[PDB]
Amino acid sequence: MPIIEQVRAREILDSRGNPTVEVEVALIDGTFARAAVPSGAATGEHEAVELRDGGDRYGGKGVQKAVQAVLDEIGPAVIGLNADDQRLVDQALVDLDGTPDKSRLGGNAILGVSLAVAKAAADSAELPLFRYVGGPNAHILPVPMMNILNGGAHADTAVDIQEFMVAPIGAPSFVEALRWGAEVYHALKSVLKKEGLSTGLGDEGGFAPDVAGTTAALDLISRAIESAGLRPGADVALALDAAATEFFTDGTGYVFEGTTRTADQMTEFYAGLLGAYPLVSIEDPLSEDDWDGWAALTASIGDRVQIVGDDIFVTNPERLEEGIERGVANALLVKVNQIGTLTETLDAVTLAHHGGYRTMISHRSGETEDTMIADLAVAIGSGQIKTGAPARSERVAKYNQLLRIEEALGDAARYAGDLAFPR
Amino acid sequence: MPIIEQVRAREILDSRGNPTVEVEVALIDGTFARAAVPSGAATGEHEAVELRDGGDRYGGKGVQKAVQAVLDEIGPAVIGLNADDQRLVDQALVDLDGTPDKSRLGGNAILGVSLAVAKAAADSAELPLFRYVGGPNAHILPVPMMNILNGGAHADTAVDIQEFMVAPIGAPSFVEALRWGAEVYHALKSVLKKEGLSTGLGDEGGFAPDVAGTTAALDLISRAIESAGLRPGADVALALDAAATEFFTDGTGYVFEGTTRTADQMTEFYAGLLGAYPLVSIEDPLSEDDWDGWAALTASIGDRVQIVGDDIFVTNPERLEEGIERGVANALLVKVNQIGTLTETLDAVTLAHHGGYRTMISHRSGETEDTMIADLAVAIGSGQIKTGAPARSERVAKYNQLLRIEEALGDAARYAGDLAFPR
Amino acid sequence: MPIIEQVRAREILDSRGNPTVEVEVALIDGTFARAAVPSGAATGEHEAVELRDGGDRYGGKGVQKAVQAVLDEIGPAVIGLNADDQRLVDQALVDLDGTPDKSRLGGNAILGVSLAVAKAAADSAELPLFRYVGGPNAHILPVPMMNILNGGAHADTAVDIQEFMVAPIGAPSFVEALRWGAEVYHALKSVLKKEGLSTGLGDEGGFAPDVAGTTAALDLISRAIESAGLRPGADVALALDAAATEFFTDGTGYVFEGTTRTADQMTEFYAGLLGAYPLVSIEDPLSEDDWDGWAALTASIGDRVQIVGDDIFVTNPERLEEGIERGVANALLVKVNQIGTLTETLDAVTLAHHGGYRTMISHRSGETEDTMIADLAVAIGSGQIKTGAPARSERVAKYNQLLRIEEALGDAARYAGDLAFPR
Amino acid sequence: MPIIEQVRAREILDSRGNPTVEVEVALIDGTFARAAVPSGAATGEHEAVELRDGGDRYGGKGVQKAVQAVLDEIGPAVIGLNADDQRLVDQALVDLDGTPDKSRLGGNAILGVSLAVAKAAADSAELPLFRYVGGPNAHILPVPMMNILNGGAHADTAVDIQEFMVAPIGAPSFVEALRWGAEVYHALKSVLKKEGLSTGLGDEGGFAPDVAGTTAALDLISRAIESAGLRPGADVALALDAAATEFFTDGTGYVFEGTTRTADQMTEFYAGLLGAYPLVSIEDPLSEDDWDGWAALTASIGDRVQIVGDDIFVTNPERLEEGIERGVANALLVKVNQIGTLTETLDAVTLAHHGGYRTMISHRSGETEDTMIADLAVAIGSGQIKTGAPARSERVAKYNQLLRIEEALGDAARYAGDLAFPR
Ligand SMILES: O=C(O)[C@@H](CO)OP(=O)(O)O
Ligand SMILES: O=C(O)[C@@H](CO)OP(=O)(O)O
Ligand SMILES: O=C(O)[C@@H](CO)OP(=O)(O)O
Ligand SMILES: O=C(O)[C@@H](CO)OP(=O)(O)O
Ligand SMILES: [Mg+2]
Ligand SMILES: [Mg+2]
Ligand SMILES: [Mg+2]
Ligand SMILES: [Mg+2]
Repeated sequence: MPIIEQVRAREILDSRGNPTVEVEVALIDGTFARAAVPSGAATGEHEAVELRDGGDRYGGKGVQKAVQAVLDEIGPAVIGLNADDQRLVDQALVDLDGTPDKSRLGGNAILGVSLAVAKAAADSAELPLFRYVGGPNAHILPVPMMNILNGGAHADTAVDIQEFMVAPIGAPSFVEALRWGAEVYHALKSVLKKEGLSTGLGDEGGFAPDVAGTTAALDLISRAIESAGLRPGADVALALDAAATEFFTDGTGYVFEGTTRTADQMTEFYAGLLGAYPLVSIEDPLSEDDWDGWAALTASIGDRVQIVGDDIFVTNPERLEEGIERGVANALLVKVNQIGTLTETLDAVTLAHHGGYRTMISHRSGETEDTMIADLAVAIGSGQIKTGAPARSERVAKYNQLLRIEEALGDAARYAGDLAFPR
Repeated sequence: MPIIEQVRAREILDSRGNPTVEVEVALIDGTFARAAVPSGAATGEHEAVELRDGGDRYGGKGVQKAVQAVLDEIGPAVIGLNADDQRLVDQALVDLDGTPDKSRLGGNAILGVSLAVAKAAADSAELPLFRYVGGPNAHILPVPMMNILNGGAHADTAVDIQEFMVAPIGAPSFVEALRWGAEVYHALKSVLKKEGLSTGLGDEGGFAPDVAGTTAALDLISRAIESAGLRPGADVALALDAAATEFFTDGTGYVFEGTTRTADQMTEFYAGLLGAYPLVSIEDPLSEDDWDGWAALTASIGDRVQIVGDDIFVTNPERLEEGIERGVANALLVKVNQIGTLTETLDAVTLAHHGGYRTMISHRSGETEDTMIADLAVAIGSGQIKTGAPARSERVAKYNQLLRIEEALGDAARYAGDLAFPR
Repeated sequence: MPIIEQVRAREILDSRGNPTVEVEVALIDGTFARAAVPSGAATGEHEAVELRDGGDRYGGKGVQKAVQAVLDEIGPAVIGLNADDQRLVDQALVDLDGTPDKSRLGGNAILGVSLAVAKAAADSAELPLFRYVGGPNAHILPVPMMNILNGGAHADTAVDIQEFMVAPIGAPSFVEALRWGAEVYHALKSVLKKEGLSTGLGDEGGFAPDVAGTTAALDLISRAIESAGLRPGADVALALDAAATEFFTDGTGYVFEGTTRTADQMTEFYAGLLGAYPLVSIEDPLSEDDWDGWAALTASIGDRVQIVGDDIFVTNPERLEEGIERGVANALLVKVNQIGTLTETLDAVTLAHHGGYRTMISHRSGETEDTMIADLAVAIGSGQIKTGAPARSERVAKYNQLLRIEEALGDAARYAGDLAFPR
Repeated sequence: MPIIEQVRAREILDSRGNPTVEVEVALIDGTFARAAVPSGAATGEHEAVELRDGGDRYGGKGVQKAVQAVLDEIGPAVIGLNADDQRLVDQALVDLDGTPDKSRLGGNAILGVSLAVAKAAADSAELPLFRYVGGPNAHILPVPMMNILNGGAHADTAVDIQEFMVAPIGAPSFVEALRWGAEVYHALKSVLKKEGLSTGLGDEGGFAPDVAGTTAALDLISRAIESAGLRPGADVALALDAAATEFFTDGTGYVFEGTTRTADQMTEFYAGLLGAYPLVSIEDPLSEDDWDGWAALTASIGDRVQIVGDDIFVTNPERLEEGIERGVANALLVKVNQIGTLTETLDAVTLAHHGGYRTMISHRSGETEDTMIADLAVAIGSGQIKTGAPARSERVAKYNQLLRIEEALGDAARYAGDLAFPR
């Protein structure tokens, strides 16, 4: 039987070189699964507490504290439970911690176990992770949202918008879809060389040049698309993570490209681009708690584009429900480590999906070699994934895993294609 | 490995005493699963072709024809395939048949194999059917929609509306929820005795008295609710399957309670009841192809009540998509045998769920001892099921299986309760 | 038994976003191993032929050609052989190709199989890859040579020397050793910020600022070491890959920092630094075929520093033997993909090790999520590894795997420390 | 799993008829391995303490004392440990003893367990001992150094030099190599008969005639080579173990063939022979602690011949390191029982091999039916073995095991041939 028999945990380095939690689970039937926990550069206020060691080591960013929680407290608590009772294991961890924000054991320890338990469950079931999580109907390969020009907090550059990504919605398959993104990325490299701009990479592996403004970046991407013999829009669409939390002052407003601006001021600018450019998606265009601004933007342009809530929802059913009720955004960015457990994440997906909202499975600035979200994207049938550029193997590894799932699925597999966005 | 090794099929009797298809699947690892196929009394035009033998036997309702298709054609075609590649097995069956409406091998043969393969997959995975189909997050026990007064085609009575059902939305758990329905049903029995009306059962095990009109029935149910020491609405809500296809004349209109009436005429009457009674759901209030009428009813009262499409969608993504586009209804009645495969069914659920529509897993007038839909309701997290009265074990068996799933889930389990209907 | 039963191969993306070969091997005992093949940005002339597709796809850098070789030719050839007869499998592949430079099937296909077969062997033996390859005595954790400032071909910058790396020789353990490098890297980030220089990353995840000269870079690294509260030399030493092939003109000489210079000219400059800075290692200081220059440099400063042959030996026993005979260099850079097989690599290690030469296991500019070389470094007991910065998970993943091996080894484990370099 | 479950030990007779330690190890997975411990006639001062019983039995040479140590102390200490964690098991034994020279439990008990554990590890891994110890690259069959004329302490004759051996360096394979030695040995038998000299065997199974001097012996061997239709040098080379410890007086000098002589006196004589005869190797030409003499001999003739350290290094990394530093000898004679553990032995090999020194795996005057060193020679890829004459099955058994390894390896196998000695 798949009965949890051993829970070990160790400290490893994420893609930025910062420590994080890796968890290992053994079942009485000799199953061995391993899950590693990502970390965002700038984390939203309402995220689950990341338990850091503090002090001298790794500039206080150590997670030995979180590792001992797993060995000392969680292991003893879940050992004896059944690995395929995810909700019961997840509820035990949540109850063991006993805090709203998972501040006792840490979301990074809690999730470490949540994910490792899920992988062990699927190995023991002799099912690939996407098939076990999403059932036998898991088959929709997602549109890669590939962040090829990096700004905001993932770059030490003076670019305001955090992510500029390409969406090969026109591709007939994932294998072609991934080729297109790759081929556009390499094109952009040459474009940036031609214009004498920087090709040093940011955190998610996009190029980090000191472009003048938002227009200028999108123009360079469009060039790159065309240079790669693809048509902007129909073949390859555009997307943003504005991340307007990281350039919003509590109460005051948004300090954005010279002029400190209102949500309505901003809302006009975003509408402008929908005109100029082939944008299918805009994420965190306004601040985490600027609830008024989002409703107006959503009311204004929601018919015309996909609006993705990241820091406003922090993958939280509580925050998401308020959103749905107030008609804030049409899509949820899904980040396991924001909420802290797999079941809390899927509850969030389920709420969004039942509320007619789309979902986009997301990585963090600090990723590991873990490919968990690759399977999660297909399992939940989101048809959209944001796991960074076609550069840096903490991003690429997910795309490689998506290739494998597509292979495994054979004729069963369908690429979400342009069906991901009605508008 | 879970590789299909043997496919046998035989003819059995459904709950009406009519033959139907039962399928058995063996995997190379010695897994043995069995699935039986239901049949509706009056089937919608756009349903999958049920392959009947014709001739003298069982008044032409034999399925020996369909049984040989399984032995002779399907067995040889799927043997060697992997049981947990549901979509690949389902696609092979669909391609082998090679017709739009599954008229070659018959939906009843095709589905027989589709479901048996799915059950074998789950046994081999050592997972309960709901866990394998819906993943580890399957936990939402559905609200039983219990049809305790039978009219229309399930009764040889002069009652116009086909189904009158009770919805114990107020119950804290499924185990209590099922008790309430049972206790209300037995109360209604005594009420009908008191009023000297009939307690002979219809097809779905509801009482089939010759009540004057629609009002009169709902009044008797309300009595019964109150007599059982429960509060109508808050504890126990009301629901209908109008089945207005079975009393609509192509082009003319709806011959309903004396007066042949327009969709707008009808629409006024339905709105009337929402006022008089605590209705959470109304199903097939207008005809299968009366596309104009549904839009007006949906526009009119859709804010005020759940509108369920049965014969208008026949569990067909094609028909459902047109509905969503034309804003026809807010919920899909899910019937595996209308569409013909498990994967086609789940595609339909997925379309509805992504379009912000609710889903209600449904039985047929002709049911078997099969409890498949009990698991399917929890797997898809619909939170609503219509599997008939708390009488006749072709209905009860599903409720017994729902009790078992609730047990298995323990603290994980949550009863959909009043969360199934916002309004 | 561990008898090769299935060989599958697919095309994936390396860390630059370029396609490469991934191979999967199944044994009759149901073992499943996967190995992925790296690729260097600028490859030495004498490396094994990388079989590229050419044409439009991935700017001609596709490897579908190589994938079919595996499926069509290699699979049929090795299936039936014993996975733990590495030399026999490797010899079969070499003979099947039948060319000096592996130009028929491609080193990238050949090696794909060589490595996958080795991993399957170790799984079947129930041994970690390092234990199976290096026997029960494999225990020496290597000194991480961490390339934290990137120039040459891994950067679109005007820096002449390709790699600037830090060597935490003073650390008591790998776990501390990796912390030091990480902590120094993050320090350098802050230093570069302070000096207003670029922190956009190069191919191996080092910072790619447009530093004036070689001195200036080494000075910034030393700052960073000191800023991290470690002592340059005793705690953290310095190392270079000059990669003088990529700035040498056939017959003419080396175009290096303004002045086109002789091997003797260069040799004086390198000796200068040994004075100024705490350098333990200098790699490819002169050109691949500049055999005369290396002897003089080796004669001149070989007593004073470790000289590492990369492109001069291309992991080739043939090239290495000439070197040993002519007393060219004191160390071999080991790259599996230069030579094409695991056994050819180990022959090369064995020649070097028996000739009193040290060995440094190396990655490529294009790496995958594969951690194979992490195990290989410990198995061969080199005590030195170059797998890039503590940034980008195609580098970090190896360091994470080295942490795991150190854990597994417990008290058995010894960190090579300052014992890696006598001088 | 390969977890040590039982350690039994018993007293057996070596090839001289003296008791020694035999150890048996059982793993929880029902693996059964047996290792027997050799003993040298005259042991170097710096060897590990051989724990002898003393008293009446076997003239005090009993090892019941050592057997009880295994049963009473070591068994309980290592039971529960993992057999393939050699270094951890070896370190436990070393720590349990807790003395520099293994004088508490005895090297003969300690090693008994060290070797038995290693064999059990390899059985459980389902790998031949050479493959498990040396990894998949173990393939180099060693040159047999066959001691066919015995003097010194292995003979009750008046011959000064201890070993006169033949080296079939010219052979194309081990199977031919062993034939040549055998055929030369039988030839020497006939030569000795012709000259009316003795053919009674010494301890290692070489002929023990009372030859006049060192020249006279080498002349008889050369005759024998030629009589066997092989060419001295190119086909069959010559080698000595001078064993100058057993004819050196502390402080005074070496009493050798009439004249008590200086290290420089001796050094001239050895140089003389290199001229007269085809010698590839000379072992313990000077005394164990005569550190000055070895440096001069090594400086003098080290370019011209292989110098093997036996009693000077006693297979001790400590003693070997001093040697390497002082440039004493170019090769290490490897004897497991001198150092006391397999891991301490391999550390010694590793030091020598990384210092550019060759290694020769050696037996003892007192050998058992054990063939362990046959595998060890191939695992460490020494390409040289000294396991005595082609007579007496305590020698021959090793050659028979080398034949089997060569068979197993097939085309993988390479005979070290004349590649063992550059000079
Ligand atoms: O803004 C976001 O969506 C994420 C990137 O996936 O940012 P961070 O990981 O820094 O929280
Ligand atoms: O109208 C319906 O929903 C069904 C009852 O489940 O009717 P029939 O089975 O007769 O098609
Ligand atoms: O020069 C080197 O050693 C390598 C980096 O490991 O370079 P490339 O991978 O580009 O050949
Ligand atoms: O001198 C030696 O090398 C050995 C023989 O292998 O001698 P003894 O076994 O007597 O120590
Ligand atoms: Mg954001
Ligand atoms: Mg109906
Ligand atoms: Mg180089
Ligand atoms: Mg000796």
